[PDB]
Amino acid sequence: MDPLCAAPCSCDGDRRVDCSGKGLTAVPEGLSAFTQALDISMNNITQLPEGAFKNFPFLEELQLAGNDLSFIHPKALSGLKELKVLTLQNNQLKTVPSEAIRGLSALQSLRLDANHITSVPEDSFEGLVQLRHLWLDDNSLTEVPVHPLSNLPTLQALTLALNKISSIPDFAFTNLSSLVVLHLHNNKIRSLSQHCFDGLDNLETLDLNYNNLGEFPQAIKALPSLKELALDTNQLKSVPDGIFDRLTSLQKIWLHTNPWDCSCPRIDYLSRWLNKNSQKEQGSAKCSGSGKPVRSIICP
Amino acid sequence: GCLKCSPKLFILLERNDIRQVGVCLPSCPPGYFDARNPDMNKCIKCKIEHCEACFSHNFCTKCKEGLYLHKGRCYPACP
Repeated sequence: MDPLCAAPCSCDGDRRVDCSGKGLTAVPEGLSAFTQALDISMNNITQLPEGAFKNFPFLEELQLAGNDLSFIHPKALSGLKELKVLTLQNNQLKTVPSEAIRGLSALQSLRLDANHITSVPEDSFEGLVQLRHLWLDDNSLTEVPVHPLSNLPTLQALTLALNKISSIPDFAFTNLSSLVVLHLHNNKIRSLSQHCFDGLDNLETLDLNYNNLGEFPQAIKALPSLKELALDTNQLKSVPDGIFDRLTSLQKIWLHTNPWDCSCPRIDYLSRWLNKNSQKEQGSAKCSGSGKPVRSIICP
Repeated sequence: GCLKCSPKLFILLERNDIRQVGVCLPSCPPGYFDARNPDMNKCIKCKIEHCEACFSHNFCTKCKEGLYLHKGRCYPACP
């Protein structure tokens, strides 16, 4: 009993349409203009033509994950002024579709994870004045997209995890004043510039684990709201003295699976801090060689 | 059940029996998020109480009806 539907989708009376997993190559014809949510994930849509969603002016949620989408017409998404959620994960995108999403002024959540994105055009994310959540994980980015990210002061959640980023320059995230969580784990970051995190005044969670950090990130000093800091599974040998003095918001820190050099007086400050702040360390930082916990070390 | 999924999908672990059963999924059920990994993608429970969809374990994107979302957390009234 779907008065406003078309084969082989379902229309669940709350103006949500489900056409997922149906072997579709296109948006089905004859769907209602009342539609508020459209799930067309897990099909075989490789291309979206112009005006593909022209008859859905009140669409709030569009699920396109798991297709094999490799081409989005610059005007495929025209007229979707109400759209809040766009999921494009697990497709064949090579480029962030900058122009096609430009008019999505109500968008709050954008999933671009698990594509094959190697580049993000400079003008990406202009027009996304309400965006809150952005997933860019599991792509092929080799750098942080600085100018495109500068367009998103409303952004709260960002993942750039599982990409190929090797360094982050000064002021890379400077306009992201609302950002609460930032994931940068599973990249190949060896170089963090001294001021790469400036302007992240609301940041609570920072994940930098599974990288190639050889030097401790001084840049973390610019994070007054920092609650959770993951630095596990890097190549860290020492921390600079007094690095945590101004991180009075810290609640959890991961330091394990790093080759800590437990020579005195180099390990002095870190050993004492870990002993005074035992409640904050998650797991155990160990001395390279012996495997003795860093907190158990004392310098005379 | 299934032990390794197709390279993109997520394993959900169940103990409906007294055995551990896996099932492969394109997304994850409500209360769970898609944790992407180099080795194995899995569904993991959100750590936020009364969260229906989440970005990560400590950041909710959709609270239970009647609750208020603020900075990834669910509140019984607007903060």
